[PDB]
Amino acid sequence: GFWGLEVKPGKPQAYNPKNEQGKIHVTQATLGTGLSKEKSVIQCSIGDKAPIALCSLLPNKIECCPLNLEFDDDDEPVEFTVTGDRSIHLSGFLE
Amino acid sequence: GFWGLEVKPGKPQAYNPKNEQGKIHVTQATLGTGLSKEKSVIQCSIGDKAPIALCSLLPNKIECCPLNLEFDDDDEPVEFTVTGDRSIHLSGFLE
Amino acid sequence: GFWGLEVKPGKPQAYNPKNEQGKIHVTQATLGTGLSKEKSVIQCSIGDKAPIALCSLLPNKIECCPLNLEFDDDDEPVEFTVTGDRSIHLSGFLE
Amino acid sequence: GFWGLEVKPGKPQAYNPKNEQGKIHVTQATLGTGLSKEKSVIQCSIGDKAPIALCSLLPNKIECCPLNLEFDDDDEPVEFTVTGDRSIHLSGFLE
Amino acid sequence: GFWGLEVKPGKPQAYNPKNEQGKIHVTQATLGTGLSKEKSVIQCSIGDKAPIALCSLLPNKIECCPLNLEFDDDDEPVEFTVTGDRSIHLSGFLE
Repeated sequence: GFWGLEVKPGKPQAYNPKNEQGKIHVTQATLGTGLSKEKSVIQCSIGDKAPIALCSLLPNKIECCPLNLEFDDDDEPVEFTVTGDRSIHLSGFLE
Repeated sequence: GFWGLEVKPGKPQAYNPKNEQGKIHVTQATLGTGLSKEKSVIQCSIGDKAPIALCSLLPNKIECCPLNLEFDDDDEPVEFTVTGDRSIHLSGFLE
Repeated sequence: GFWGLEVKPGKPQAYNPKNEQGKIHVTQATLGTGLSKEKSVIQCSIGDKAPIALCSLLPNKIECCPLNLEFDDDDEPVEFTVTGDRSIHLSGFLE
Repeated sequence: GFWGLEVKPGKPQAYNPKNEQGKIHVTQATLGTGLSKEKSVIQCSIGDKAPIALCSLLPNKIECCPLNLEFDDDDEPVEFTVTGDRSIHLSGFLE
Repeated sequence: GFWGLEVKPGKPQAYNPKNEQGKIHVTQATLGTGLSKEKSVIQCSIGDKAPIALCSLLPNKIECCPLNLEFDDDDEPVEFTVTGDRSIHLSGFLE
């Protein structure tokens, strides 16, 4: 089952893994539409832990990058932060 | 079993996962023949949900990119949209 | 068990998956030795179907690229076509 | 379950796999914030063995790279060394 | 269990998979330290078969590349050849 999520830039965006039925496999991060040349980073913060940079995407150089991440119900607060002004599309599959 | 699909640009193209016997693993997106330098994106729309950018391919820079996507019979309407004028070949395997 | 195959350019080259004992996992395509700068593409044609571009390799920029392809005995005619004049080494493992 | 670790540069940093409940899958190395252009390498030393370079990251060119590494309780001393002055965020999942 | 091997350049280097307890997963090839700009290739020769190029690494452009290779006890003679003067670190995990 295909899975997708657009994580908007600016204000950091929360995400709830329990919304989906099964485990989320984040296998790709794709840069959204935009005009800024600045490097874009998506950071994942679990609970009160410090954010961990999932990947770095370079506009016009590397606009997509493979990922291998698994999100389940165990980490109750999942909070995605995106640097820059371009959205980052996370794609993958369920279970 | 090898699987392949050429998703044409321009008018967005529907796809029916039930045509194949088993689950489709989309493990690669390869840029088709063409002369345009513009960045090419393939977007996947499931049902009425907003399209999610699967990957971004740069002509003459990144003409192929690994993917890890699984398509099955559960998502009845699967609709592939390709930006640009170059076709995008999706390759992988069944089951 | 390691698996490898050099697919020569020019005249398109047939391949028989039944030669090996188990399923072939094509996990990498590496550009062979050569002097041409042109982009090299390996296309896979199964039966009478149209060729599907497996990957695109750029000399001096991207001379290798990860793949995730599975070839078994079910597809009787497997026919590899390579664009350019550089051979493409397919590497992986069996079963 | 998401896993993350920031490996600081400079003095080499020890890591204890037994802290986590399950096996650690290091599936990505992402360059941390910084201004240096020099290439950054994270080296893994197990026991008394010589360090093995896990990956090389180029600032402003390749700031993230996929990995497939599994760390468990069997290797008691695990010692991460990072070259350069930029931290390297290791991300993945447990078990 | 982490696995690592430094394959030296120059004279081609033999390797014995039976030294390790379990199957070797070669999931990454990282360029070693060096000053040469020439492209570096690691070739795998099994038995009397012709060498198959595992991957091609470009200094200062692509110093690491993901791999998916499995080496076991079945291929008795495994012989790694590295082009160039830079060593290539193979990293992965056992079993």
